[PDB]
Amino acid sequence: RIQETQAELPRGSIPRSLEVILRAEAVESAQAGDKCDFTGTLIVVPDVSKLLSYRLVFLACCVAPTNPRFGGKEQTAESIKNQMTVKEWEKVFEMSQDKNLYHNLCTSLFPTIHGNDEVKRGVLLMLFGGVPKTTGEGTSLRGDINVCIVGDPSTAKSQFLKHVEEFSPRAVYTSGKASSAAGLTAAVVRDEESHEFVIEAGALMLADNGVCCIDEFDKMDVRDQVAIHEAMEQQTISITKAGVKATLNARTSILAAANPISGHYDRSKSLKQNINLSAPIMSRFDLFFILVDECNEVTDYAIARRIVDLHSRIEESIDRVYSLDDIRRYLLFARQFKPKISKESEDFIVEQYKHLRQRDGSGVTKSSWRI
Amino acid sequence: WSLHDSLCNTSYTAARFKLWSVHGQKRLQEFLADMGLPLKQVKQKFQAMDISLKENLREMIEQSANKFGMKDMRVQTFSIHFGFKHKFLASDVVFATMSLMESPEKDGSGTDHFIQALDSLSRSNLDKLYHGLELAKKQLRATQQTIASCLCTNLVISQGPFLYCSLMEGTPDVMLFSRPASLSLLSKHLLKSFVCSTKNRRCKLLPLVMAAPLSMEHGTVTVVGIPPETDSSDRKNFFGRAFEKAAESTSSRMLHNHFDLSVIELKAEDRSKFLDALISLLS
Amino acid sequence: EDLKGHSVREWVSMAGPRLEIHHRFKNFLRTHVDSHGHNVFKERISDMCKENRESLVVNYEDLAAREHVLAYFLPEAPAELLQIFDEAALEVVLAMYPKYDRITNHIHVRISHLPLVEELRSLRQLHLNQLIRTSGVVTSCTGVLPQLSMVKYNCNKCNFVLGPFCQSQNQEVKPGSCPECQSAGPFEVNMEETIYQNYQRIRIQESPGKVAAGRLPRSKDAILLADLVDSCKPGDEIELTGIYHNNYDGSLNTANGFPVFATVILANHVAKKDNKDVKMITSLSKDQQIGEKIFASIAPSIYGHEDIKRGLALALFGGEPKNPGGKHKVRGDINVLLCGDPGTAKSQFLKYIEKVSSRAIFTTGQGLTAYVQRHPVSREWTLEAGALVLADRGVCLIDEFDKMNDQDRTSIHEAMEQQSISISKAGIVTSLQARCTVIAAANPIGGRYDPSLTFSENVDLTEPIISRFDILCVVRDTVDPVQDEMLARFVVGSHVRHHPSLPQEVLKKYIIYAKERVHPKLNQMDQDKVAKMYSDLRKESMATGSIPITVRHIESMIRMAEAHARIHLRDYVIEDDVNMAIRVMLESFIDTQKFSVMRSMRKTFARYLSFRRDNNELLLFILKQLVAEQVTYQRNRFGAQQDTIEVPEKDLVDKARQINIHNLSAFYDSELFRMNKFSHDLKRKMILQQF
Amino acid sequence: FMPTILSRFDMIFIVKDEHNEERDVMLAKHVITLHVSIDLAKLKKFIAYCRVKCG
DNA sequence: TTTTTTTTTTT
Ligand SMILES: Nc1ncnc2c1ncn2[C@@H]1O[C@H](COP(=O)(O)OP(=O)(O)OP(O)(O)=S)[C@@H](O)[C@H]1O
Ligand SMILES: Nc1ncnc2c1ncn2[C@@H]1O[C@H](COP(=O)(O)OP(=O)(O)O)[C@@H](O)[C@H]1O
Ligand SMILES: [Mg+2]
Ligand SMILES: [Zn+2]
Repeated sequence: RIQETQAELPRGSIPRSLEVILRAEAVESAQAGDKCDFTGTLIVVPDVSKLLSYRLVFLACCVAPTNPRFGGKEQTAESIKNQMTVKEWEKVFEMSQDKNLYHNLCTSLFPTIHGNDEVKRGVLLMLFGGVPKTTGEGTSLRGDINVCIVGDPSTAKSQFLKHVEEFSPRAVYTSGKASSAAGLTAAVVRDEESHEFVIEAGALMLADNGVCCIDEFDKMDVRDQVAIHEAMEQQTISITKAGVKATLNARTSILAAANPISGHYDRSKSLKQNINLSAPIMSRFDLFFILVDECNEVTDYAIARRIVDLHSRIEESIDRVYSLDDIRRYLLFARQFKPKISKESEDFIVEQYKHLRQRDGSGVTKSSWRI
Repeated sequence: WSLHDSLCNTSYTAARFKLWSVHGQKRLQEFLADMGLPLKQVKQKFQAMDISLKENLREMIEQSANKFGMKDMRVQTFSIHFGFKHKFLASDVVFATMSLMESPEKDGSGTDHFIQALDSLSRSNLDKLYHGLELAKKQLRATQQTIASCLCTNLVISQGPFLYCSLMEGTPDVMLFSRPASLSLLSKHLLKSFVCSTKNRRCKLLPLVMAAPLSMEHGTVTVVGIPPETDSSDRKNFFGRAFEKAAESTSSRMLHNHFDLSVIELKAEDRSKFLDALISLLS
Repeated sequence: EDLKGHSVREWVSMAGPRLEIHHRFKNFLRTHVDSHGHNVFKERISDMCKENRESLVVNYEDLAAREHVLAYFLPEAPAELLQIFDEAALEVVLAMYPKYDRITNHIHVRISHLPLVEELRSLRQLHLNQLIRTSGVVTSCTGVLPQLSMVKYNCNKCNFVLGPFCQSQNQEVKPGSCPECQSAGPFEVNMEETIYQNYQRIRIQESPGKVAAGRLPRSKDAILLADLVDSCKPGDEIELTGIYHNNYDGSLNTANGFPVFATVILANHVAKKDNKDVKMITSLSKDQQIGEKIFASIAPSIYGHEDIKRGLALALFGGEPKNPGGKHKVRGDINVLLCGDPGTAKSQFLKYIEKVSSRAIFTTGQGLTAYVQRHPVSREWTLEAGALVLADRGVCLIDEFDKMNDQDRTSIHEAMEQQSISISKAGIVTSLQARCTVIAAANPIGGRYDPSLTFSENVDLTEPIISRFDILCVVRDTVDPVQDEMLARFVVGSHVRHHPSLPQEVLKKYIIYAKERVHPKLNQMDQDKVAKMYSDLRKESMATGSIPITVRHIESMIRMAEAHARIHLRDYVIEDDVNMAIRVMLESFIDTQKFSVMRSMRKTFARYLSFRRDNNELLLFILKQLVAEQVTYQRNRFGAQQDTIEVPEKDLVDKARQINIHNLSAFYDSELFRMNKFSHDLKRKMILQQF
Repeated sequence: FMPTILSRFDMIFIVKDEHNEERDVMLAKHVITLHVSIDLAKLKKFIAYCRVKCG
């Protein structure tokens, strides 16, 4: 069953849906959450109980993705380095050899956001992803990083999330007040036709290996922040219900935006008193970006200039290098390496973990969400 | 009994089959399978076994025991019928009487069990016989769990001219054999299992001598002596003289209380003082 | 020629090829030696007949070796080759055992590991009626219902029994009209001549992480017939081998709107894939020092905590569940309750004990008892097992103990001191058994355990529940420089060797062996060796704000008495492991105490009990604190996380005078303190601390 | 504890704990009385007849 | 006789 794509919805309307029927070697091309592009014929179908009433059905014959990131044909570095057209591959190489790359992806991904240079970096490192490992016993280390933002009103929180969700492919966007527990993770629905309880996929599942953008993360209920922690911990989703017993994978990375308790962020308390998340959840993020609206005046000129520029030159004054289509290619390429650690880097890492604990050391200062 | 619990307990097929070592317990399985006896009928009581199996049981068992090295499997005995359901073999009355007279739990003087066993020989007391057949069972299932001890632990010492063994109180069901009369049968079955078990050629022809504790307060044990075992043993024991002369030499404390001479009560401390002089005496 | 121009299904159904195949299989059954000159199907048939099993296994690879033509005919039309092989194996067995007719008169040949292992989602219409090997978890099983096999009716107007029709598993058999009175009507079965056969239906589904990569997991049906039933339980991982057979359903056609048929796997061989000699163990137990060697075999990765390692090892093998002769029903289960601030590998301690143990289960606290459930297949409202009856002899791993609900709390305590549950539910009134050892871990309130209060405050648990636990280990944390490197290096290295570019064999077989072949005894020489401690310690504790060791602690101590009978095979109570039992039963009590009482009771007893410990650890206890406190000083005035802390000597022996050892050089030589990154100087007296 | 829920009863016994070392000898006694492991069985059947025959 | 979502009375 397919549902009307997003860019076609007439304003103020609920999306329609129809049944497509794959009937060949094409039988498991389309999976849930994808944006395929079907090409067949529309047919009518009776009601066989009384064989009247007719209903429309699409009878597809071919199905293919709507916009191939690599136009050859549709999973390692070479399989992809084959489909790279000459200009594509001479551009990806040029970028990979570029110096100061880590400052031309920020300036080219978020071109209309003055400042917060320490948030764009984190968002990028979230998009690229870490190395997912599987211990020999059978457990598994989490490979992708999660990121939460917390700040004063009108500090460009929902703008980072909208940027990420419109740029990235296969990344979903949800608010917190208008969601559920069985809507994020996974549901159970009675199909009376088969008269059986089957599993429905949720937002944390049809965004798999992508990014789930949760806005207003602290408006969700007490029991809806529990199901999300059960998923953020083990990277899986258990189901134990009417007649269903299953364990589903969920390797999404979460980008969440929240608001401090009572409007403003009070800079004389720890974090646990400024936000109303649970205790376990605040441990599963490991990157926080507290934003504050320091009542300054040199910024209040810069931000003003940038906003009025954007509104006066609507499509110009945006001079990013590395056009957005190109970055998707570079990011689909460079996300197939598994870098290793040299012994000197391992020594450096353990020394840094030494130098981080003791800053929290007693006496001189104090910090929040203890290391 | 059932046909299965009586193969595992006769001390003549519990020796050949070596029904104390997992390696040869499958021999019993194969013997049963070679006859077409379901493993579910063989485990049930014999009076309730199906009528289609028991037709020629006493022949299909004698045959399939040639294929295993047991050719003396049919003996010559007698049997009695009283009425509708009363059918005894002359070696069931014996095992029931012999175990009414030697019941372990003692309820008075020495002549309280004698009376109850003399009672169960007249037909007006079939309620004691039919009861003395549940002791004789309980005994036979608590003998193959001792000959299974002294053969999965090797407590048969080859002390020279004769084998030797001894018992421990901590082992369960060892106070049952405390009587100086119910100890001879345990030893005479131990010898039969042993001679079939050991790989030597010397031990297979040496008489056994056994001791088990009698009285903890007086600190004394009981000792027996059984002839060298074989198929055609003349059955002419010779220990009534050996023990006498040994206690005479060592000059220890002994008691030849019974009517047979080969059973003695000995101080727990004069054990070795007696045994060494006996080893030298028999030579 | 054994291959002519017909359909493989209809070639084998012809008389000629049928007889040829029949005779061909016998020659392979009788004559097939395997690398040693052994007629394998001579001993194997025997071992089958010594048990009355009527099921013969035929490894496929050897069939392909000794037979080139049958091992290619087989997975094409297996609904008849597996029927001909039956009559072949019969005539073989009835020759090796001519009386076996009295045992079931029918033989089925299974087939082992076809070379075509497959997935459960890639079954398409190409495989209809073809032998298939798959894999996956089983998630249901009906009860063993009896199904007709050779039905035989009887007419209602003539007292004559109709023909013995056979039952095929797609359509109800249909008798014609009575050939004796032409009384075509509604006949009824004849329960006395009809033959029945067992029957069971299961729902297999794809393995969790194996293939279900980025999609949902599919499932399939399977039908286990006579000998196979109850070969697998919900949760097992199996690997079917069966004809993939379809049949017409009228419902799917009315839902999908197209002619659509249902499919089902008529299983032909089920082989589980799960987890299932002393002469070494003799001397290995007679090492006399197996304690240390086994303690550092559990908790294989997680560093430190050789304290809690001890308690959990005590728990794993257990103790002795003696039955008191006064009808008091003392229990023989050790229950543990961890606790400590977040981030200290509690959950890993649970998960590893899931693996090492046997018949274990697991749960979170955020299903504990049997509950009414509508069966997926049978569609009847049955009763299903909970989570405390699936550990009826093993262990129950509870997680997030705090998050339990009031019903869950009032239900957990009942099973501790009674170990037996009643269910007067909507289903029916029953009383079942539950003998499990509970291994759970709670959390500290306020996000951190703070040892000013008693443990009964930071745990957030009902008070008569903590009494139902034997051990109370408290996990804690502290910023300690020398251990930062120790833990870091470990984690970093565990991230170096995991990515695509006593071992676990002795102790598993050892928990299997030592569970069985020991029965610890109880003498009465220790009966007075303990009371001399109780009479003192009761006063010592009651003097202050605390409740001393009570009877429910003596019970735990006496239970852990035998906890070492399983490791040493000792099984005899001695005044040696009583020094251990009392030591542990106070170890799990001094920690759950107050601020100054957790140290006053230490100054009394930890020096009183004459801890059978290292003489060296008591040396470290001093200078560790003497350098940590000096760092704390040199931070609250300067603030610099200095590189090389410096501490002169004289301080150490001052405090060593209290324990009366005064030994430094024999400890200086000992490498049991170099790892802790210390130093000493003879002419400078400096205990130089690097990191 | 209110003076009223307390007054709902009629008999108050403030139980006392003795920690005396002779009391501790009694405790050492009671230790093995459990370590090892007028009758009630007739006391109950006595009460069952006493309650039901006296006025 | 099961989930899930949404409104209103009740402990
Ligand atoms: N640093 C900034 N640079 C440029 N534009 C900014 C900046 N901060 C805010 N803005 C603009 O001001 C608006 C910020 O609104 P949002 O970011 O949508 O709200 P928010 O940050 O999510 O805060 P609340 O909690 O949700 S009201 C947008 O129109 C941004 O374009
Ligand atoms: N000493 C340690 N050694 C190894 N891993 C550790 C250690 N301490 C913490 N960890 C890490 O912490 C995780 C355990 O967290 P956990 O105890 O489950 O948190 P919580 O108790 O809040 O559920 C493990 O996955 C492990 O990787
Ligand atoms: Mg916002
Ligand atoms: Zn008829």
